[PDB]
Amino acid sequence: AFSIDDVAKQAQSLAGKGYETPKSNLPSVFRDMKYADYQQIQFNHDKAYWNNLKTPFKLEFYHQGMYFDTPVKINEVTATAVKRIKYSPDYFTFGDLGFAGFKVLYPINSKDKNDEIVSMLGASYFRVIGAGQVYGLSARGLAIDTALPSGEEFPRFKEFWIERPKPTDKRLTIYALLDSPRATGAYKFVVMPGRDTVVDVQSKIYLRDKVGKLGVAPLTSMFLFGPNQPSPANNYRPELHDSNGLSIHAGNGEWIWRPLNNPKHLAVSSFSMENPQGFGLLQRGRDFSRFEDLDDRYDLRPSAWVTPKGEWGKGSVELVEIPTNDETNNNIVAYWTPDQLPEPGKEMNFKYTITFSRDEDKLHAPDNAWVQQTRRSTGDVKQSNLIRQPDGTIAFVVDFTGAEMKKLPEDTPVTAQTSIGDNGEIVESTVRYNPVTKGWRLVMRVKVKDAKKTTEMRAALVNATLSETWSYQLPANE
Amino acid sequence: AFSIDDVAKQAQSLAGKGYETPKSNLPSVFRDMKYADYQQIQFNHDKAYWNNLKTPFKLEFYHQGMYFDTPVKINEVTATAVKRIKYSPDYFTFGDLGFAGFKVLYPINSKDKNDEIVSMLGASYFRVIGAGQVYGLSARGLAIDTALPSGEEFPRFKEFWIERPKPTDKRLTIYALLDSPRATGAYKFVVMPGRDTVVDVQSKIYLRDKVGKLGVAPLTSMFLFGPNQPSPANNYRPELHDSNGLSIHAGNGEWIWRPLNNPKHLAVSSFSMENPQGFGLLQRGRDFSRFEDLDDRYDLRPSAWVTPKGEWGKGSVELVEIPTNDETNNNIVAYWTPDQLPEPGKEMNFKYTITFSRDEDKLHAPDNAWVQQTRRSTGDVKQSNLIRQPDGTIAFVVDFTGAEMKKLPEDTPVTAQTSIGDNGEIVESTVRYNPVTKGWRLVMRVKVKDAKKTTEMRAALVNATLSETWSYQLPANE
Ligand SMILES: OC[C@H]1O[C@@H](O[C@H]2[C@H](O[C@H]3[C@H](O[C@H]4[C@H](O[C@H]5[C@H](O[C@H]6[C@H](O[C@H]7[C@H](O[C@H]8[C@H](O[C@H]9[C@H](O[C@H]%10[C@H](O[C@H]%11[C@H](O[C@H]%12[C@H](O[C@H]%13[C@H](O[C@H]%14[C@H](O[C@H]%15[C@H](O[C@@H]%16[C@@H](O)[C@H](O)[C@@H](CO)O[C@H]%16O)O[C@H](CO)[C@@H](O)[C@@H]%15O)O[C@H](CO)[C@@H](O)[C@@H]%14O)O[C@H](CO)[C@@H](O)[C@@H]%13O)O[C@H](CO)[C@@H](O)[C@@H]%12O)O[C@H](CO)[C@@H](O)[C@@H]%11O)O[C@H](CO)[C@@H](O)[C@@H]%10O)O[C@H](CO)[C@@H](O)[C@@H]9O)O[C@H](CO)[C@@H](O)[C@@H]8O)O[C@H](CO)[C@@H](O)[C@@H]7O)O[C@H](CO)[C@@H](O)[C@@H]6O)O[C@H](CO)[C@@H](O)[C@@H]5O)O[C@H](CO)[C@@H](O)[C@@H]4O)O[C@H](CO)[C@@H](O)[C@@H]3O)O[C@H](CO)[C@@H](O)[C@@H]2O)[C@H](O)[C@@H](O)[C@@H]1O
Ligand SMILES: OC[C@H]1O[C@@H](O[C@H]2[C@H](O[C@H]3[C@H](O[C@H]4[C@H](O[C@H]5[C@H](O[C@H]6[C@H](O[C@H]7[C@H](O[C@H]8[C@H](O[C@H]9[C@H](O[C@H]%10[C@H](O[C@H]%11[C@H](O[C@H]%12[C@H](O[C@H]%13[C@H](O[C@H]%14[C@H](O[C@H]%15[C@H](O[C@@H]%16[C@@H](O)[C@H](O)[C@@H](CO)O[C@H]%16O)O[C@H](CO)[C@@H](O)[C@@H]%15O)O[C@H](CO)[C@@H](O)[C@@H]%14O)O[C@H](CO)[C@@H](O)[C@@H]%13O)O[C@H](CO)[C@@H](O)[C@@H]%12O)O[C@H](CO)[C@@H](O)[C@@H]%11O)O[C@H](CO)[C@@H](O)[C@@H]%10O)O[C@H](CO)[C@@H](O)[C@@H]9O)O[C@H](CO)[C@@H](O)[C@@H]8O)O[C@H](CO)[C@@H](O)[C@@H]7O)O[C@H](CO)[C@@H](O)[C@@H]6O)O[C@H](CO)[C@@H](O)[C@@H]5O)O[C@H](CO)[C@@H](O)[C@@H]4O)O[C@H](CO)[C@@H](O)[C@@H]3O)O[C@H](CO)[C@@H](O)[C@@H]2O)[C@H](O)[C@@H](O)[C@@H]1O
Repeated sequence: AFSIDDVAKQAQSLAGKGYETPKSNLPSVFRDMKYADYQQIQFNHDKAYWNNLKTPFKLEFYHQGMYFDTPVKINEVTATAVKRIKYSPDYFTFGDLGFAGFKVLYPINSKDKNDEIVSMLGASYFRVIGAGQVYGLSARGLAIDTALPSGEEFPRFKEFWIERPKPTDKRLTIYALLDSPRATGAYKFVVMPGRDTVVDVQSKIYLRDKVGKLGVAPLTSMFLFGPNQPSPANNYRPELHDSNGLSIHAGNGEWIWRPLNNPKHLAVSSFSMENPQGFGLLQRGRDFSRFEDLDDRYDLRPSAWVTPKGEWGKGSVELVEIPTNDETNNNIVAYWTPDQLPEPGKEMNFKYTITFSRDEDKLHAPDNAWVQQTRRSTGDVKQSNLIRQPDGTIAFVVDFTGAEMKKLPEDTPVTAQTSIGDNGEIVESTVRYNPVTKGWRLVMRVKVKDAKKTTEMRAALVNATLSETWSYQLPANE
Repeated sequence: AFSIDDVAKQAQSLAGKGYETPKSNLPSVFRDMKYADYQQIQFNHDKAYWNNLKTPFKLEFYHQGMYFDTPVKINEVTATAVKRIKYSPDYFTFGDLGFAGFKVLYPINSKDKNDEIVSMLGASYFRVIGAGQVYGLSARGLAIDTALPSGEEFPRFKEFWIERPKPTDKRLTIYALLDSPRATGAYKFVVMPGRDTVVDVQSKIYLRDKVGKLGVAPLTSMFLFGPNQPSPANNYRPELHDSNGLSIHAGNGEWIWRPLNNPKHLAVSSFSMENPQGFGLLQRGRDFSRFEDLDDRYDLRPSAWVTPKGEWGKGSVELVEIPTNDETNNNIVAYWTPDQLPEPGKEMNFKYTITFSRDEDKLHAPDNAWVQQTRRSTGDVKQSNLIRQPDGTIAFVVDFTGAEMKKLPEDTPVTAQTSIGDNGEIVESTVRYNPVTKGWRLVMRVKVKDAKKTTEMRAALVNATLSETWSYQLPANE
């Protein structure tokens, strides 16, 4: 009955007309709120949608506040009707504005507890979690001109339709209409809560005008510090980040792992390929000892893996790393950016799944080893007297692990194929067996010729390829 | 037949005569050796003592080299004889000097592998390990004038007698004669290899002249950096130390835990008491993730716990912390120093056990919680906008755990009784439940008034005492 086509015709139609700028009529008392103040507004769980039905799903809504200062329209779809969900203040306690966004609840952790699984709130952003997870990185519907000096353009999901589920349904269907100065689109999301929460996405996109850069299936995260770039000041937390790497499964079948930085200057990195097999911002390594944060539980925050359905043609998986002095800034972005876009008006179809998981092993081929961690260190040489003498190099300790690598005999003759750009020199490239992890450790020591330039390096473990490619960048002014 | 009395009469007799300075006739080629060079000398395992007997014990010997440049005499005791073990170069390959010291082998880890359990080498030092352990901290027979500006005096074990074991014996008996400018002594060690290796010690000590300070049952270790005092430079190792705290079981029954520092200036700390119940340099926290060192395995290095037999009267358990830029210096010392020593010639009896273990829980009363770790951090206040704003305080995150604490209901109302010296002010003293550890976490934030003075603080968890006392010192110029 109702389908993506219904929403695509609105999108098609919006693309053919001048963009209408949303206008805020939000009172100052709400717009001026900071996060802590925004908490004063809570939803009345007695008024949650589907409270009268035998579904484990429920729908709750956000009030406008902070920079969430334009309304979105929300519709329920039934077998027989599309019904606007009417706004009311009586959905909230505060101790015709319109909803800011919505969330979905489901007993994903405990049978008699309705826990959040999806949050759609801000622009075209959503956050998703599976069982035992805590909200971390975000996804968007679309990105336009991300990292361009001209200024990024942020689409919004301005309207939603949410199908009322049947009592036995284990998935939830959501449609969204996207509008942005130079683009519109129609989105069908099928959400499947589980150990992982999986989101099936179909999109239909239309430019209203030409753009510098489109970013398809965007992910947005945060990296403040980690063992590859330790906290400049003492912190009880060894690490702080919603993600620690970009994993790519290339067109050509190579696995690439780019550990994240919090750089001094904006860094955009393009992995140019044809027909990407997948990409994800991953949180690899979940021992609580790596984080020690009892409030935000970064150890419990998901990885997100994007899997295209079909051939996305020629473009790049692009990473954006933004300087931040704190964790409140989303300083990591990843997307697919097509090399060539169509003329305005012409429809682009993108189909993909997003998997939100804490099983990074499952987000990787079992016959291909992967980097558990990248530890930076002062490069040294142990003297005859056992004193470790610094020699001016930087050292990277890169531990590989894997479902198949953890199985290999200790005596397996593993070596490293490495490379470095011109601003750097590899002094040492050693591989040894790690009997604690059943994996293999690479130690790479490098001299930087000019600290004021970027240095890029690559490494993989081979017998005679066993591992993904560690693709590391050492930011200028590090 | 043979007993400690045999050795005590030699000791008694040496104390009544002028001290004879040992003389080195070691060739330059050996004295000039650094550790790596000293390795060139290996013992011929075919010539190990007791190779002709049905004992799991074996005895091997060290060649002189480095600063091990005076001989020690070694004797075997049998039922019928004391026999000098004759020196020979044919005990070694090099690819009448006399032995430098000896080691004991035993199948403590694997049934057909003779692994080291005891090393007696250098002055009056020995190192001991149980099953699955790697050599770490040391013990001595005695310490004299440790940390005194006049200069420490180092006794040596100049002669040893080692009882030949019966085939079924699970212990080994060793006697040693101690000589030092101003003191002599006789030592019986009974070594019991196990999961822990336990050393039963009887000593008889005689001063040849008055001394500034005697140190009974000394332990010697090393602390380079840890989470309470993180590596000033990037290191892949989160921590590096053979020990991370002094545990005291006081005369009065209090448990005290003093986390170690690598200070900028010599720090001596005295815990004055009567009838100490025990003390030990402990390595608390053995996840490999804390160390990451595959060469030296600090995670596998023992704790040593000293248990007096009898009442040692009035004195102090004393800790000495020495500045070091590297791990090769033994910059941690602990001992019992009597308040009052007898006149020279008069015999002092000290009986005690040393337990070398990796079960720190077993080195502590089950009804008393203990500090798993002390993490230093920049003190901050989270703002309304979730940004953590530094306020100029230093924060200590102190996690408690325990066989009984891990059992307590989460809702148990645990609070902290704390205190600080005059150079400091406690701004925050918070206790929360740690659901990952089943323990409780203390966060203490303090302002230092003068960074150029030492600051001391104490804290314990109480219901209405649950924990040992965390006795922390913040070194001047930290
Ligand atoms: O019944 C029974 C019982 O119960 C109980 O209880 C219980 C429970 O239960 C319950 C349940 O619960 C649940 C839970 O809950 C919880 C909660 O939760 C929640 C959550 O919260 C959280 C939070 O979150 C938050 C967030 O955060 C985040 C973030 O991120 C984010 C973001 O934000 C941001 C932003 O963004 C934006 C964007 O941006 C972009 C950009 O752009 C920009 C630009 O930029 C540029 C640059 O520039 C720069 C700037 O910016 C700056 O400013 C400067 C200065 O500095 O700098 C510079 O540089 O530049 C560059 C170069 O040049 C460029 O390129 C760029 O562009 O800028 C501009 C300016 O100029 C601007 O404007 C713009 O914007 O860009 C970039 C690039 O591209 C990118 O990347 C970015 O992105 O933008 C856009 C457009 O516009 C927008 O839209 C956005 O917004 O930004 C800012 C700045 O800008 C910042 O600030 C921020 O931050 O956002 C987004 C969107 O929205 C998102 O997505 C994201 O996420 O951050 C971080 C990262 O970084 C992360 O990490 C975080 O997380 O945030 C937001 C806002 O604010 C909010 O909204 C939220 O909220 O978080 C925290 C922390 O972490 C945590 O803690 C929390 O938690 O949330 C959610 C939502 O999301 C909700 O839903 C939830 O609810 O919480 C609470 C506390 O509070 C608690 O309490 C609770 O619990 O949960 C769980 C899970 O987890 C579950 O499971 C559960 O279930 O619930 C239910 C329902 O309700 C009920 O029923 C129940 O009850 O449970 C539990 C468990 O189990 C238990 O325990 C309990 O017990 C009770 O009590 C009783 O009674 C009962 O009985
Ligand atoms: O058969 C089958 C198969 O097998 C195979 O193989 C296998 C195997 O098997 C086998 C077995 O094996 C085994 C193993 O083995 C191994 C080995 O092992 C070994 C070991 O080694 C190790 C090492 O060790 C070493 C050591 O080290 C250590 C150290 O410590 C020590 C010490 O040292 C030090 C010194 O000390 C001294 C003292 O000092 C004191 C002081 O005083 C001083 C003064 O001071 C002052 C100050 O001042 C300062 C100065 O000093 C400076 O200089 C400056 C400048 O800077 O500064 C300043 O400041 O001041 C202050 C304030 O003012 C004051 O207070 C002070 O006083 O000064 C002066 C000057 O002026 C001076 O003079 C003086 O001295 O004081 C303080 C205070 O009180 C104190 O504390 C201190 O103490 O002093 C004294 C008197 O004089 C002396 O005596 C001493 O010496 O010092 C120096 C400086 O001074 C330094 O440098 C040094 O370092 O020492 C002591 C004594 O001796 C001891 O006790 C200790 O320990 O260090 C650290 C700490 O720190 C530690 O940690 C370490 O450890 O060292 C030594 C010397 O050098 C040597 O001797 C040794 O050796 O270590 C390393 C590292 O860690 C390691 O790595 C190694 O390992 O050793 C042992 C012995 O001990 C032996 O025995 C053994 O053997 O190793 C190798 C490698 O190499 C390997 O390879 C092997 O493996 O083991 C295990 C266990 O672990 C076992 O289990 C096993 O069994 O064996 C058998 C038999 O042989 C056979 O049979 C078999 O075969 O097994 C394995 C496992 O299972 C496997 O894997 C394999 O495979 C094969 O191959 C095949 O073929 C076959 O088939």
